[PDB]
Amino acid sequence: MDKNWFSTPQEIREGIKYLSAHFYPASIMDRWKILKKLSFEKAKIIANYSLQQVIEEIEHFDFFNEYFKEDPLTTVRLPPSYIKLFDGLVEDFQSSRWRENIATRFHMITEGVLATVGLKILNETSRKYNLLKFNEGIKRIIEDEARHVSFGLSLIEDKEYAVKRVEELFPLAVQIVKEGKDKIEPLGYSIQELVNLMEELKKARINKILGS
Ligand SMILES: [Fe+3]
Repeated sequence: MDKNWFSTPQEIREGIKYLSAHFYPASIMDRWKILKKLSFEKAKIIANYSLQQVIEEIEHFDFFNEYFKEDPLTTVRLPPSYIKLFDGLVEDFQSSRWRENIATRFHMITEGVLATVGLKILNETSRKYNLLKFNEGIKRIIEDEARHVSFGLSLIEDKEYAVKRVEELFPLAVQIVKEGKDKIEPLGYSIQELVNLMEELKKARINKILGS
């Protein structure tokens, strides 16, 4: 953990922890214990970059768990729409069209819209407050996530179904960010500007799906 963490203002620490808990939802992650088995199972089936992705996701969890040893994320309540998103992912893993369902809910919406916004805020904020190890860790996750999203594009075959999925799930994504208003605004961000960015990201991911 960075040695200047506690000299960071409290509202800034609270906001960073709130956003970090979206990547590492320590207060409620036992709810979705089953995702470990399901993700391993599916990755062993596809057996390409999917196995590297699952390892990378574990590495991301480990980064947050190690960083926040001394200021744990168990204090953070996740919003209701976030809980819905991940309940849905468990269903998707168990579904018939699991490859396309996961690729849209997780790679496109979760990694390619929500995480993109959360990581932007974490990067910018940790830079501003000179949290150097944290910032480098977020830059590493950003790099990884770019490959995660590219991989997800490769899992999509039915372009029309995937676009419609993105469109259907986007409003849930928006609700997650709006639900975080009180924790995010103290970091100096406009919720409207963040939702505007989300709309542009949605369009970009859809464009890439249609261009494959
Ligand atoms: Fe990822």
